[PDB]
Amino acid sequence: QGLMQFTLPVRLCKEIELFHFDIGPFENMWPGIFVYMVHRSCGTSCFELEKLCRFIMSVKKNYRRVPYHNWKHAVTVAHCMYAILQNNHTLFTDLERKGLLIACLCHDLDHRGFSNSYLQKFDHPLAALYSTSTMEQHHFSQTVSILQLEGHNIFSTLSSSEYEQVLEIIRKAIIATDLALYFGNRKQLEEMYQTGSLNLNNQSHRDRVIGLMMTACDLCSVTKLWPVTKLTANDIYAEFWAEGDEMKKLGIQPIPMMDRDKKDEVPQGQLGFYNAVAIPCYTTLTQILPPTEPLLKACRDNLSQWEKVIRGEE
Ligand SMILES: Cc1nc(Nc2ncc(-c3cccnc3)c3ccc(CO)nc23)cs1
Ligand SMILES: [Cl-]
Ligand SMILES: [Cl-]
Ligand SMILES: [Cl-]
Ligand SMILES: [K+]
Ligand SMILES: [Mg+2]
Ligand SMILES: [Zn+2]
Repeated sequence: QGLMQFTLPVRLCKEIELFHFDIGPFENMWPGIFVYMVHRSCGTSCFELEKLCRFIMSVKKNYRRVPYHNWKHAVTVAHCMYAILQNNHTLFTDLERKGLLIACLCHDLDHRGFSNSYLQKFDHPLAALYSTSTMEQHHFSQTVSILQLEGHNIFSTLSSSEYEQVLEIIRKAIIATDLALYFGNRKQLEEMYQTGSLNLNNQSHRDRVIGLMMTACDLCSVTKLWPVTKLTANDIYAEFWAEGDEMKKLGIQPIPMMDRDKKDEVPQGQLGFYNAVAIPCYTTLTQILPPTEPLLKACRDNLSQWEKVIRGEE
């Protein structure tokens, strides 16, 4: 009865396999795109189509109308994870394929457009509930809520212990998108790869590798073609500046990336970000998963485009 196979137009069918695919401006195509990626990376029998569709639409409803941390970010992040899985298909378990696409879709659920810092300084109730990874623990709690709605248990064919494992994959993957945790996790993986101690059969080493994959997916907008990366940078900065305004309303001077008066210093901020965060991220990931090379290559090309802006040629 699974004779209803999802298909895409010719251009999308070919380009969705490229790391630098952009999912386009047609919101009503994104659910079909996510199902197609699930059917091909996981299998057409991983999920009941009616529960997956109900789940997908409840998740979309619980993302907010914000410039960057929105439904389009959720699907873009999931597509990057699709491209890593299809190009390293021998390395992951059945449960990891199931959990990771869902983790990426759900990873910024109910994002208001504010950092963990603003929530601490504002004394938001979520900061009292979750002392560290504040928004990330909230995103995970929102995932569990949606899964627990009538007709939304997309994992209903799994045993109790398998359900419990995949929810633990999703919880750790979502927490790993807290960039404050990425610095420590990348350092550990760097030393582990360089001393030849890294071991993909060690569950605590899998946890770290999947963490880094989540960081790489979450930043994958710096790995698109220049026009996409430049336009998407306006979207995140719109959020940065709005948080900066809110820091000023609390009588607190915002850090520089969040001050809308420091607009002319965006090219230098981007330079700072690519060298301190992005390049190291895709470098370490290319070492562990060599087929993820095109992410690093496109990150280097965009770093070069920011250097051309700072010299006044772009
Ligand atoms: C010290 C500084 N840090 C930043 N932070 C960032 N700048 C830019 C991007 C970005 C987005 C889309 C397209 N191209 C670039 C970005 C994406 C994700 C995150 C994770 O929080 N941070 C980002 C700017 S100055
Ligand atoms: Cl809203
Ligand atoms: Cl709110
Ligand atoms: Cl159910
Ligand atoms: K983010
Ligand atoms: Mg986040
Ligand atoms: Zn994100």
